[PDB]
Amino acid sequence: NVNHWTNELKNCLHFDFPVALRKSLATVYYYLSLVQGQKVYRQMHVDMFERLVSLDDDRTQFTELLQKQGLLLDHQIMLNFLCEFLPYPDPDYARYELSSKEDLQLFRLLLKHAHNAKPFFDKSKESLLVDTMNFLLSSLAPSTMMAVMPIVTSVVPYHYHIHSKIIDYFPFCYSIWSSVSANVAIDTHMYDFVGSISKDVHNKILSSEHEKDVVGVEFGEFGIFTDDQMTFMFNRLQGHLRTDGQIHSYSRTVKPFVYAINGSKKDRFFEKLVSLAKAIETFIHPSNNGFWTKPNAKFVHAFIKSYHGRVKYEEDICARGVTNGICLTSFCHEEIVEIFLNIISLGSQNKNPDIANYYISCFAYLLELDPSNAYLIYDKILIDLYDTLADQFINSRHRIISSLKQFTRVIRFIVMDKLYRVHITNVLSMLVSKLDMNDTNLTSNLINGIVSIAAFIPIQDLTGEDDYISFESDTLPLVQQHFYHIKCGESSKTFRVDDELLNNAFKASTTVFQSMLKVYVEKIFQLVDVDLEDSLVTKINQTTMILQESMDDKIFNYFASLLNRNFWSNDSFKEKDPNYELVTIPLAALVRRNNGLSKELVRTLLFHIKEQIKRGAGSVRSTSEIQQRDVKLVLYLTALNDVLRNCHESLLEYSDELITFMKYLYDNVTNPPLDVITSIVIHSALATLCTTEITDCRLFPEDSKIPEKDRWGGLQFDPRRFDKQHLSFQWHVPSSDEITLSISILESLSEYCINNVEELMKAPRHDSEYGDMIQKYVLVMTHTLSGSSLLFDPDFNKY
Amino acid sequence: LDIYTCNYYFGNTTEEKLQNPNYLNVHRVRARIGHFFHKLYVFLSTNFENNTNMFQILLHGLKVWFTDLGQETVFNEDPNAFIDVDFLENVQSLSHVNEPFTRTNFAIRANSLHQSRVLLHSTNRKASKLENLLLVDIIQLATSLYPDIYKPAQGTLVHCMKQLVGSYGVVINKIIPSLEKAIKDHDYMKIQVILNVLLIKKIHRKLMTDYKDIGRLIFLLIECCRVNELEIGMYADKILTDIVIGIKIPSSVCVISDQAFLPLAPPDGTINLQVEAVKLAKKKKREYYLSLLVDLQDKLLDKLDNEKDMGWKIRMFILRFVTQIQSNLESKP
Amino acid sequence: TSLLNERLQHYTLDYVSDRAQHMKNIYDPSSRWFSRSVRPEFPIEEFLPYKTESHEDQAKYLCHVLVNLYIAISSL
Amino acid sequence: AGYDRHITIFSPEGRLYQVEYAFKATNQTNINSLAVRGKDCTVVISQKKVPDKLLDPTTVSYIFCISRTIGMVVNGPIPDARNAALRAKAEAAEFRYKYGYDMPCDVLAKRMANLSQIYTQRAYMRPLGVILTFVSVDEELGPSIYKTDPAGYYVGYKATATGPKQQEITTNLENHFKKSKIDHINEESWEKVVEFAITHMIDALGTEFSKNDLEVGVATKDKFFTLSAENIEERLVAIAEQD
Repeated sequence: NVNHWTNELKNCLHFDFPVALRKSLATVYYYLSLVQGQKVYRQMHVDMFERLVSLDDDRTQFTELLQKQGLLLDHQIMLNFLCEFLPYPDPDYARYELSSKEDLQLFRLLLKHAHNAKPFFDKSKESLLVDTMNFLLSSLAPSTMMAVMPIVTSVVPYHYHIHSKIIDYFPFCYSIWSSVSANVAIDTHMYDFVGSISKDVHNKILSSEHEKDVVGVEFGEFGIFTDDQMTFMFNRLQGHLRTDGQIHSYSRTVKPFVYAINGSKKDRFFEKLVSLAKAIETFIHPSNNGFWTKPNAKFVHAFIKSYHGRVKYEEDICARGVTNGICLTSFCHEEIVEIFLNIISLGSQNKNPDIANYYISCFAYLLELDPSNAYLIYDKILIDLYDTLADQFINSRHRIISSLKQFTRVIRFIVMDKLYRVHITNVLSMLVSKLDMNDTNLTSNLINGIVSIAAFIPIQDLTGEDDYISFESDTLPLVQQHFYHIKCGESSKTFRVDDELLNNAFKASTTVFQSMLKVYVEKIFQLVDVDLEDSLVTKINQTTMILQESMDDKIFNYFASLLNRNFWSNDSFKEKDPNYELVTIPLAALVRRNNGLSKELVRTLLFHIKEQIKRGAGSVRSTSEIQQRDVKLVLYLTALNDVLRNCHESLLEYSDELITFMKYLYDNVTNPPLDVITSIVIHSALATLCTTEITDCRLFPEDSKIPEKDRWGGLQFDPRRFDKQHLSFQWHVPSSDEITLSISILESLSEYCINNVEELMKAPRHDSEYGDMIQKYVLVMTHTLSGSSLLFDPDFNKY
Repeated sequence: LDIYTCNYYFGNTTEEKLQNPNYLNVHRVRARIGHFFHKLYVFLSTNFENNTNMFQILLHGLKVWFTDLGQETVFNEDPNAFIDVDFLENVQSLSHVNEPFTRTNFAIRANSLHQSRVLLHSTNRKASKLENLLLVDIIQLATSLYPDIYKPAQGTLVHCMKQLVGSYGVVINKIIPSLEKAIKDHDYMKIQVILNVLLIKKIHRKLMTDYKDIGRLIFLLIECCRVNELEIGMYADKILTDIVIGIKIPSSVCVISDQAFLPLAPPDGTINLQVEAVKLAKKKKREYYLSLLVDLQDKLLDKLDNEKDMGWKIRMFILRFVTQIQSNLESKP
Repeated sequence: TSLLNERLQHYTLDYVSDRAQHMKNIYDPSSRWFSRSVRPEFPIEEFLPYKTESHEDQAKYLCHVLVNLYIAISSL
Repeated sequence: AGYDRHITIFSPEGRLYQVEYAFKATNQTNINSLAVRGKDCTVVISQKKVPDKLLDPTTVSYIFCISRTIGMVVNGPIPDARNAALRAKAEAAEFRYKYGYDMPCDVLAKRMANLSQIYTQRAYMRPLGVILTFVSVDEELGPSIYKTDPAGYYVGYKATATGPKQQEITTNLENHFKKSKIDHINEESWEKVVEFAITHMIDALGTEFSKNDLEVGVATKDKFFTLSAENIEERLVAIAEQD
């Protein structure tokens, strides 16, 4: 059977194999995809091909290596199929008609497959280019428009010869284009073409083989485009954003403009781009929504993806010696920010939050270019943010939520510039305290900030005991001076500070971590009692677990005795139906990091659970609801589940005290909604012994695995971020000792259940506190089978 | 043999495991739990037929015992105490930038790779005598009359055909016989249930491939086109109509550039006679199927020409001989 | 028998029995077993706390796949 | 749009968002109350919290006298408590006039719960953030304790508690009627039933009370009255000289 193997193959790409065998495999799937005559799972075969020819399988490009390794595929087979979609005379036989999904959907696939196998059409059959156009062209007429154009864009190879190049065929595209008015049914193909072709010429010019038979394609002012060709596409794109809204996926529609820039002859182009930003200016304004606000947004993003796209492909090549003056200069990155800054700032305030997240996400792309301008953006974003935390926007909702998104999509970058980074302790301990219990939304957007700051920062006291320290005296005074400066029109380039004072501010800024976590934990227990739900309950647990991993033992060992402390002495689990998750799980993540903390935490959950049972908890029967006199017992039981699951080998110490407590928990305590809970204890302890998992996630290891203490932006940009001595993960591997207790239990609970149930087979049909008990033992049995699931072998029955 | 490898503790298929006391210890225990679940099922269907809460808890104890073998798939995804790989990726990854990750992320990413290497291990197997006994039970339950029971059992028998081999065969050769029964035992709500079964994604799909049994079945769904009393017959028509839209057969020599299989042609001499042998069996397997449909074609035209008047589901036939006396890839007009 | 070993030779899967030089070979363009042009900056399988299967074993399997896939596609 | 969170209509899961929130308001005062039955009395203890030294304790009361016979204690913002008390003080005067007998505890409750229900079903009016605990020694049923809530619900309790540490107090009482296995407190004089109600609250709250931290209401047959500053100190003095 074909389809099966075609899959086990997919499974095999996960390790490696010889390019000489890809030559083979690719050839199989190119010709396989194009079968006719039976039921075929094409989507699969076109996908094998597309993954076998991947152009970025971990920085490796397999289309290059397959070209170089002698792969050549027949174009007549592909074009011959894509042409059955033409008007076959005698209607009685025409098989394919666009319009009707089932058909258009095949066509869209062949076309995709061709695009994939375009580079393996014989560069050497000189008359393959000309022959193929001279055929499609004669086929072009109003009734074919729809099927011909797309073909061209995905079945004709970008060749370039001495006499007949592919850009030879441009003057004909700007004959159709420029004759109909903006029509997405047409344009989309023109942009796809002159763009994936302009991308080509650029790619080819750099590093590799600057040829393909002709470097006889000159770049200049406007990419491969005439003066009038460029001029036209500009007024057409303006037409789209201001008048006729005719574009789809814009990634494609932007290419031509990006790949027509010439680092040494921009000027004349930037002149054209500026006037296109000044036209478009008003239509982005937050109170001019219309049919256009989508196109302008989906474009200003598609364009700044597809520019940063190019840049990070060239900077990968000037890591190969080859500058090329076609390349994008430090001064393009500058004039790009000049252009799209008011534009991006207006869009981000827009009334639609989706149409805003487009303009807001552009800040991250611009900052990666590390332009000289970088300050202009950090300047806005930080004022907008500090204003918001000073309630200066309280009348306007959007500005508050907006300028918290601006700041989040840019936190990681601020942790770097040695000036801004100072603010980051303040801005965090401010977000934490401003976590609202009434505004579900503001809180989701604050956690966003709080978790991002934690994901790229080590919660660490970085003071060498330097006496001047303190947050005031040394950090606050500077932070206010920077802000005063920034607010009065001045920029941060004009801001002069002593490298001595600014490093006092930075180090003294790392003191507040302690006084701020006492305020985060407080805000968590307040949130245990809110009808926030799901999405946001989870995201909050990520922030509590990320905050933990970015913590040195000094601070963490504090955080621990602060969860421990507040978990017991709290007045915070009243309201009906609580989010226990928000507090039990953050405990488990303490025990992951420090198994030693378990020996005593568990024995306290048990002499507090036995306490609640003994005083009538779970005495009163009910399906459907958890009785509120139980809520306490349920806390301690969820904690015991969540915290055993992460106990691991430290559970070997108090093995016998557990099992005998578990048997106690099932002798006493019957109640269908509590039994779905108590029966999980057995799982969270079998899974923890034999499940093979990670254990260490710290931002920086051991407390000491010194990269030094210039260790902020989490090495996220340093190339040492991944040499093996940094990534020294811990891992729990099940030892012969653990598997052995693992099994002791399996048989001891397995028996306990089967006995107590083989007993109740002296049937009381009434009781109903009987069907409660049989359900109990069958749940304990069940969760005894899971977690303990890693010890079983599918194959055992063969042997 | 083994290409997945996940630190199975008892050694990766070395049968370093077979010579391990700790490993016969373990499965001898899952056997008892299996034989005990049957002990309890027979004890309930006998003493407690009119209970839903009991049978649900047992049907989950089987969704587990049948699946949580190599892996852990129920409970698989509950927020637990590990940071989520998908979350962290959003926070840290810029695009057009190779893995700009902090140490924290690299660590879940790796844990996430181990955990996926575990789930890779195909748990698909041969039915274990006792495993066949419990799959027969899970059917008498998806064949039960209480929606509060038959609906989880059906969902539970689907997670069980993902896990057993040609288990669809076991299921049909139990359905049809006990549907033919529930018809000559009259208006049963057991007919209403059996029809609900036949509409399950995984079954309704394997139906258009069962050439043997779809003979007998269409004639049963027809007898069923009489609301002797219920929503039946409305369901029997949706089902017989769903059927006309599947099935067919492909004779036609895959118009293949013979270069679709050559590049992978082994040196092996004529140890590729095998290929021209398969070509021949997958060619009379086919020709038998093609004949089964013609047999069904003519055996219906019988019930249409000879049955003085059946009424307006006179329609199934016509809606079908048509996608047949005009298919090609054979079809003798 | 060794019928296996001559199929590997045609599928260019007869790997150097020693990992040391195989993992050098796999990234060497002028080698017989060129497989990738770029070394993963984050080679995930090494960070696993156990031994992965033999790179030889990977080959023994990918072969049973290729051979059976060949049969499958040529029978129809 | 997402405006089933602002008025008394149905969320997609049959929930009344505005009522659930209304409940959350009853704690906003941070006073706890409990009520008990005697052989022939009824007692309500509430906390009195006077933070501002500028206040006049005598004017600070969450215990309202609704009729000769009927007492009410509210957990909730003062403004809403009075809106309810005034309406009850008048539904019960009207009841006496129209129908000729004093208004009975459980009927007043059904009538305020019915009211509390309309709020729960009409767009334009909001429920009140109060939980009204009604007590009396009704001439037919004996000692009565009936509680209504913003939801429109009412039911009659052996004893009850309401507010922030509600469940700590509630679970103390439950464990003392599991133990005397009855529906009341077998003591004759109300004084000992007041002492008991203060005792089992000190026990449950883990703090002592002074004559200034408590408000006591009491219902005997033919009267409902409240204890003065001193009438309580006497009750406290007696607790302390046996415990």
